[PDB]
Amino acid sequence: PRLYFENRSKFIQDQKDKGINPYPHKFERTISIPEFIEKYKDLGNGEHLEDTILNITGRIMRVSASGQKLRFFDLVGDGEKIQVLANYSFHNHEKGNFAECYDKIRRGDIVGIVGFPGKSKKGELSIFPKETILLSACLHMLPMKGLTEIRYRQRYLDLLINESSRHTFVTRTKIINFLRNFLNERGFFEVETPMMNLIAANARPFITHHNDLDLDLYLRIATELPLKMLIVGGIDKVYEIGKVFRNEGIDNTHNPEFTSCEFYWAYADYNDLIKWSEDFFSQLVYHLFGTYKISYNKDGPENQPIEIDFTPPYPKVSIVEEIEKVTNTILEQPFDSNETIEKMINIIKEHKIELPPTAAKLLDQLASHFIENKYNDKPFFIVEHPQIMSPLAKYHRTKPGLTERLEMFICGKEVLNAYTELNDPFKQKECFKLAFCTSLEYGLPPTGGLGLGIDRITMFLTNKNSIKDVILFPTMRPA
Amino acid sequence: PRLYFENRSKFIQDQKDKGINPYPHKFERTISIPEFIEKYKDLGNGEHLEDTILNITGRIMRVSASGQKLRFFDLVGDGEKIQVLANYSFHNHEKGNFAECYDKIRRGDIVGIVGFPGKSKKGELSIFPKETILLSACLHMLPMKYGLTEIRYRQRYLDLLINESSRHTFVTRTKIINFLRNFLNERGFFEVETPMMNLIAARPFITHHNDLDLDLYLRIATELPLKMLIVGGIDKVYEIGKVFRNEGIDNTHNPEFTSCEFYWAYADYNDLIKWSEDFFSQLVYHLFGTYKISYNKDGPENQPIEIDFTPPYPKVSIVEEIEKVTNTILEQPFDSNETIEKMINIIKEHKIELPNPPTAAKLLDQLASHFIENKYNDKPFFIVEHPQIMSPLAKYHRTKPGLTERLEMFICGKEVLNAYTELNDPFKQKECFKLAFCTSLEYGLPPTGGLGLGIDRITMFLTNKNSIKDVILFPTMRPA
Ligand SMILES: O=C(NCC1(O)CCCCC1)c1cc(=O)c2cc(F)ccc2o1
Ligand SMILES: O=C(NCC1(O)CCCCC1)c1cc(=O)c2cc(F)ccc2o1
Repeated sequence: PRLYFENRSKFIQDQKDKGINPYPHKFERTISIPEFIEKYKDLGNGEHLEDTILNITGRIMRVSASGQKLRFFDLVGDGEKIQVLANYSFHNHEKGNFAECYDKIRRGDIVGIVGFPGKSKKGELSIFPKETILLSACLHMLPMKGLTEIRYRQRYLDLLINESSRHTFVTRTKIINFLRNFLNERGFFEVETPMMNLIAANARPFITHHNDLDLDLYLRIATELPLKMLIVGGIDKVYEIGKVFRNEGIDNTHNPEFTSCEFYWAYADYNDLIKWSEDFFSQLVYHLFGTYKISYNKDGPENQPIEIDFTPPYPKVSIVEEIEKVTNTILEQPFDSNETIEKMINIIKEHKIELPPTAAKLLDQLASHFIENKYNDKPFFIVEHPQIMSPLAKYHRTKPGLTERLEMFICGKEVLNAYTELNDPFKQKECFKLAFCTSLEYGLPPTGGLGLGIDRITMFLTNKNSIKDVILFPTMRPA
Repeated sequence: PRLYFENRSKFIQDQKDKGINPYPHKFERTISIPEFIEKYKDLGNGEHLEDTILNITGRIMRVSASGQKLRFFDLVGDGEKIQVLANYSFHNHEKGNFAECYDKIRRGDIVGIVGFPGKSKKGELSIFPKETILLSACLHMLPMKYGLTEIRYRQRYLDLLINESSRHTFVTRTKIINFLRNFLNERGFFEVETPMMNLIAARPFITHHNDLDLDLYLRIATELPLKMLIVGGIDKVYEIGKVFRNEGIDNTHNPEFTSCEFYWAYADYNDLIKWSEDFFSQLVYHLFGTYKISYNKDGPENQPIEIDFTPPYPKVSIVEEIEKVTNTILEQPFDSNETIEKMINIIKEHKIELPNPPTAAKLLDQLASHFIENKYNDKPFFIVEHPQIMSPLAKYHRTKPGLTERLEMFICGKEVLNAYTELNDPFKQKECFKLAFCTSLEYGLPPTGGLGLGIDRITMFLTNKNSIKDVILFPTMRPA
């Protein structure tokens, strides 16, 4: 129990009193474990290269049979594993006693080995030490291959023991890399805009204060506004990948701090944004898996997974038209009038459903219950949202009251939102009773903008049900 | 003035009253201005390709005429410029009246042109419109070329449109970050993201977390969680992102700035030195094709100096050098009342500003600033082997008691890099003798070398800027 730790702390001081440095300054290694494996995987059974002296390091993860003349361990590094074969025959007795030296070693210890490569008869690829030094001791018992809420609080344990953990976060990094190259290859320019600004939200802000300036500041909820200024400033294709903050409640698809990508693209229109969306997701998926088809456990690991097919193109569903269809209602314009409002409220009551109650929020609520689960076997776009839901989007060119907006869902979760910008400042409602507006007065070209939720995307592409599973150190009740 | 705006705004209304939308939905362009230049670069003077029709867009930055049947404009896009030559005979008269189609256009307007490519007689790459259309009006008067203060930092789009060099500055910023990302990734480093806010706490920003009812601290650095990933076996790890300091603001300090930190398992002191020398020499050669650059340290109105990034760079041992040049031994512990008074005395005698509070770390740092940092402007250099009291997370020097294996790089007296072997013995961890990170070490951190870079400051030196506000797109300021 806690006795383990204390005995191990005593070991550490004992070694020091005997003149052994259990945390040495430097150990020069000549080869990594993955490099070892790639270079020596093709030796014959029992084959041996005693003339090849190597320096290797790793974490002991298994302490096997004692055996007085033959010691066996597992040694891991960079998510890969080899065996350690300590044979009294090859041991350098000048540096210490064989049994004494290998007896001190416990699971989790990081070690530095000087030896040669080979396979055991049985066929196991091994490093054969002449000499083994402790580089950093593990003072606690590591959990074995069962593990609870400790994944999140001690992510390093999760990474060490759960093989799927490293895969998840490596996939995360590959996704962000892919997106960055994808955008760069299309001529896009990456910038950084402030994390701290002077505006609240409409989604509730983190607030802080710089005391030299005596100034309250707000963490950004999005990177929208200053990216659009850069478009005005002449940077015609422009983007940013980074954290945004929404001071809201936490759940499986919501974390208050999360990673977005937003881009703006001068002279792009609706179908460009659609095509960018379909090209991005299909190629990203193929890049990672070698197919457009993936398996996802929407309803947890204990239940059957479903297949999500990312083969383009993806379905497009007009929000109003589809609400009308499934509810057998006609939602007459403007969706403002308290008739249409009344109508939407009545739909809401009849079908359970909570609804404050407003024209835009009623529409959002109706869309949640009736549309956002239309497809689970493919991604799809909900498109042509009403202007009242979409104050920043350019008007639809043929359908009265609608916009050129598109919103992509995967298993009923929004991972993307895009639209053509409303660039006429005289049609822009917030410029009626009015920094953004001043931008538009200098001339914003026709521009398409798009945002991606990086964490939700990663969830789907790594088979996770909870956003906390794709964030290395999610913020938690200290408990 | 305000009149120009009011008049330009009535103009919009007037255009609409005539069936003309001044903010049309779409214009399909077929070529960008930079693509146009690359492709038609080699035309002869006066050569036209009347049969190539193209759709092009951009922003009008110059208006002039040669009578009423010949109009001349500068069109700019993606930082590059071509001429617009509207000739009466080439106009598509069916589409509208030539004079009143071109009379309306003003400096700042974004336009869509249908036309053919060619060079003017004088040799200027030009688009010759058949048809020219407003896509978005500029209702205000743009400041003239050479006439742009502090508007630059708020309304950065004005700065980007009027001052050619500012675009170049920020392009160079991005190239710098791209080089670093590639430099690390090619060496097997793995990029991650760690929390922007933590429970533990430089002087920090504070923010209230609504859902958990906590008051949290915005990160001042990414050190701790990156090291925990080392423990977790990600043996080469890094992060490029924002950190926040609730401190001062000046030419080298902004409340949020961009750092790169990495941790490198099994790396030592001279791995980090060689890394720094490789990185800076190669980054500079990549941007300039030489290791030497010009830098206006004392402002643009004075002569610049030359900074030579040719490796290796000098290493100066801080304590030894302070002692030497002040002919005064600093007896360990540097913490003692006696050595602190000794340091305060040296500071008093030399009329050097006393730090507040006058802790041993701050005294030593001030001493380094006054007696060492200033003397190497012609080259980057390292101050090394800092006392443990200055560097509580650094590993003990193998051979010099009291010191560490730390290195910190200066360019023209300004810190841009700080690196060291990590102390990994949890029993030598001063602040683990009274113990989330302390716990981490108990699971075993391998010997490790870590390093941080100050991306903004580096950009300043490589873009010849004296202020950090000129290398951040929106540096943080009062509303005024
Ligand atoms: O990935 C998300 N959303 C898709 C998207 O709206 C992001 C912005 C660019 C467009 C796509 C997402 C993840 C969250 O953890 C979250 C937490 C909140 F408190 C509120 C909203 C949130 O949203
Ligand atoms: O670039 C800087 N420093 C180099 C470095 O210390 C960064 C951390 C990794 C090591 C290198 C730097 C830039 C700032 O704007 C700044 C603002 C503050 F209020 C306080 C300190 C600041 O520091």
